[PDB]
Amino acid sequence: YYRFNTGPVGKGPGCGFWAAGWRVWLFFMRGITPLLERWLGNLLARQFEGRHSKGV
Amino acid sequence: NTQELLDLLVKCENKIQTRIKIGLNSKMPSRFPPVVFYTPKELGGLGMLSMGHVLIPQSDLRWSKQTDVGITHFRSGMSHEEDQLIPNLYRYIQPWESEFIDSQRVWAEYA
Amino acid sequence: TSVIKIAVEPVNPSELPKMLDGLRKVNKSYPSLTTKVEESGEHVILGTGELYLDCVMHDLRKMYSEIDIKVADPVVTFCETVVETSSLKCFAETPNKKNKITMIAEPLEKGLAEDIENEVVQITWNRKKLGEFFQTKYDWDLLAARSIWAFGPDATGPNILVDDTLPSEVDKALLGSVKDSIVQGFQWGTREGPLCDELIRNVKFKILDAVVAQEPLHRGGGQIIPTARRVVYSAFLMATPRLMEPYYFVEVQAPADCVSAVYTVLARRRGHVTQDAPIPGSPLYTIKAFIPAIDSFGFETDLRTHTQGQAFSLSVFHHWQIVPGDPLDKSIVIRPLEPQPAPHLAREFMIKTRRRKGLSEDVSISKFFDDPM
Amino acid sequence: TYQRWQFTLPMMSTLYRLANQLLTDLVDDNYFYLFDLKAFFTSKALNMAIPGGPKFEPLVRDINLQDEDWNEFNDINKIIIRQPIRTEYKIAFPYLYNNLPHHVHLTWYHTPNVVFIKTEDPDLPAFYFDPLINPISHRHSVKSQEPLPDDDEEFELPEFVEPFLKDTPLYTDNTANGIALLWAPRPFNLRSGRTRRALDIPLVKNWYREHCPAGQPVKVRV
Amino acid sequence: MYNGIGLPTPRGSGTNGYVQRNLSLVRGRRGERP
Amino acid sequence: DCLIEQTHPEIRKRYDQDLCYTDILFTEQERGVGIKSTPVTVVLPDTKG
RNA sequence: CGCCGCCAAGGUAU
RNA sequence: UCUGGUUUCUCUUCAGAUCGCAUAAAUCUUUCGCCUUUUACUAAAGAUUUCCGUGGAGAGGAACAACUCU
Ligand SMILES: O=P(O)(O)O[C@H]1[C@H](OP(=O)(O)O)[C@H](OP(=O)(O)O)[C@H](OP(=O)(O)O)[C@@H](OP(=O)(O)O)[C@H]1OP(=O)(O)O
Ligand SMILES: [Mg+2]
Repeated sequence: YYRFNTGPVGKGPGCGFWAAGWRVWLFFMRGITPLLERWLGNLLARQFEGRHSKGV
Repeated sequence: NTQELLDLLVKCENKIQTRIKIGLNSKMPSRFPPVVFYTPKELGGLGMLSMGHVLIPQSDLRWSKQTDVGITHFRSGMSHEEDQLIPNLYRYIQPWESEFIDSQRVWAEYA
Repeated sequence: TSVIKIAVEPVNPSELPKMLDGLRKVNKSYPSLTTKVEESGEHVILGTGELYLDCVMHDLRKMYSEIDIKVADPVVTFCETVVETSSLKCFAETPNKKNKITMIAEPLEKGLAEDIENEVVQITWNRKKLGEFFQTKYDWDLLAARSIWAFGPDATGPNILVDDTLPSEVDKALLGSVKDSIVQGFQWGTREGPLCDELIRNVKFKILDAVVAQEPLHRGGGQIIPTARRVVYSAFLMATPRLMEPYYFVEVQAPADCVSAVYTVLARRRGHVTQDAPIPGSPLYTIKAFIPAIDSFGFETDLRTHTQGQAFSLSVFHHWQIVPGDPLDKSIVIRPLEPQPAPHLAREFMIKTRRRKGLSEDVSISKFFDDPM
Repeated sequence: TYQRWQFTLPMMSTLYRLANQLLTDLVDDNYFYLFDLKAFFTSKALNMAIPGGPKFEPLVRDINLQDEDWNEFNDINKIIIRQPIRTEYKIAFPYLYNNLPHHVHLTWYHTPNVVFIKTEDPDLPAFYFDPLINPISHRHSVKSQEPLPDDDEEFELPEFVEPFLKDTPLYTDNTANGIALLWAPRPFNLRSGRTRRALDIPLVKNWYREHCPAGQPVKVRV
Repeated sequence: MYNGIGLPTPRGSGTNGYVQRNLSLVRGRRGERP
Repeated sequence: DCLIEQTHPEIRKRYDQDLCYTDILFTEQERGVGIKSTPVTVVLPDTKG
């Protein structure tokens, strides 16, 4: 945002260079997909075949 | 003179600041300002005495253990730098040697 | 000349021969290194450059002796000279109470000092040939040119001797001239420093008169070497001597866009810039300058730092120059920190080396140099 | 499946011209002095920082310990100080200015300093940003072999008396962009390579790893 | 760290850092800009 | 390195970083200045050969 | 040379 | 005159190369900093995986396979 404003350009919005935040929130889901995949698999196990009270 | 106690007061003052912040579950500088703290009970508030805004000193760490060097490289205290200038308590407390030199002449003139 | 000189110490004093063996292995692997040990116990290492000593300490720490090692702040080996001639004549004594050798000392010219430093004249020549060379070069007296003997440090350094200033015949019976005892005494007494345990250069010592014992086999013939030692540098230190610091000749290549930064970092560090040369080909061009070796600590690093990567510098040993100040200054107060831009920095520069392995201070001519009876 | 690509030099020169306003004019690794990865590793391990660089947490080697008599005999107000030893001297090389190193990396020194005179005009040997101190049109100070143009035509075969080429000059319209693309950055000095991904390719990569420009606030430099 | 000092743990204490320079010093030459 | 690649018909010639493997030590591959040489014995033919 | 940005179980019983 | 093959789709194990000119999270064992107990935590090291992709290799087809490298 401080490299749009160099020169006679303007202080207002228009900052539309979006790839950098896009890459890191792809890097988030890239590592979190197996994590909450396993978490939702455990959720489906706890919901559909019931819990184990005194098993493990 | 004691720099390690001036660091400890800055460490514990912001710690009780944070302890009051987590009682509101806010922990925010902008939502929960220090204007809430530094106001007297007669107008309302909590009422506390600043020693973090004293601009704690430093020295050359290579020669700090070696030799008294003097005074160089002031360090900021709290994270509040919008030029409000919250005063320190000690500038309104009469010192030791001023009290003794006043006390000697007060008892002399009293006798 | 390997001139930078750092003190080295192990963190644990127990495992000392392991770092001794590692330091000896470094000295085998690195030939221009010169290590020394002195009376104060700590080991000291003098080498050529900063990246050289960098790789030296790297291979010392992590290949040859894997123990933690403390170093000291860097300093250079500095030298001593005199700038004017003697204003007073010395006095001698020996435990036989026999001899009386009075002498003086006066400086030289720096070009022929560099010539004798660069092996131009050699002791294997004929007497009259090098006498005629010194005669036609330094317009000297004819009777005193050929009467010289063996030279100074390793017979190479400009610490020459002339015997025939005051007339040639006195005794000449058995010894009569500096042949074996006084010559070897100066060989064994020019490396161990007179004033602050640092060597001498650009000063010649001339005997005014002397006398030999009646029987050197019976009386003092081997008991006059510390006498000769004491009289030589007593006559040297009474002539108001000075210290000499080394300079590095520096060559810098730099573009024209960032050019003033090297001038600001030399003028802050007392640089005498000599040649600004625009070279053909590359737009980067050359700066040839002189800087003090004590201000050369991180020279190329800070130089590339201010010029944001564009410039580059190289340093090399230049010959000796005169420091701003005198060692014998008394009634002066020196701050421990806050280095001086003042012209009396040599007194600080010698008390901070006599606070080292050194000697004891108060070096006025009262106890060891003269006898005020 | 869009795996491997091979381009040509004018097509890539147009790409290099359209890829300005986010690409640096830096050619060599000399601007990155104390900005290298290994110098930053040294700054991470040595509990110090570059002004404009990162500030890490220290490691296992937090507290050093030397008793009073030993570091007394090592260090009093005794060393000949002229200028204070800065932290850039230690990040440059931490071996004689600093003691007890570990987890340390060792950086680069003096890449050969390319200058790269740019071109905005044709006739590629422009001879600009270049002085010349040689006295032209008259010089002789060394002896030379054959000072005698006497030999007649005997051995130069006229079928190949000529030089190697005269069918083309040493310059044309698309050779200045080629030698400008020779000293181009990493995605432009290839002519051929592999295909990356849309999250693989960094765009804000040569911006932040620089010096801090003056006239900027504190939040942009943190 | 400009020359020697700073703070290794800004997250431990209740400060942010930014050691200033002592403007009340007295010596001969200190400037580099003029 | 050029003359030893003339000598050796087994090469890993430089594509990404330089192949200065005559500077052998770890304190000279990272600085890139060279601290310790290592001489090489080779053969070279002339125009007779 | 410029830290820090907070959800929930803990209580209105089963 | 004979020799005669680039892409795309499916299994097949090996990977030691910035496997990827860049770089996510989790677990354990430790040091910390907020902390009341814990999950959410802070950020450094040590060592493991998971995960988004990639490298070369054995076959079966199809896509102009007959243009033609040889
Ligand atoms: O308030 P500042 O510290 O000066 O920074 C602000 C702020 O960005 P940050 O708070 O993230 O640093 C604004 O974003 P908001 O958080 O206020 O929503 C942003 O505007 P954008 O949302 O479009 O990015 C733009 O402020 P502005 O509205 O003026 O463009 C920006 O920098 P500046 O205030 O200096 O312009
Ligand atoms: Mg409970």
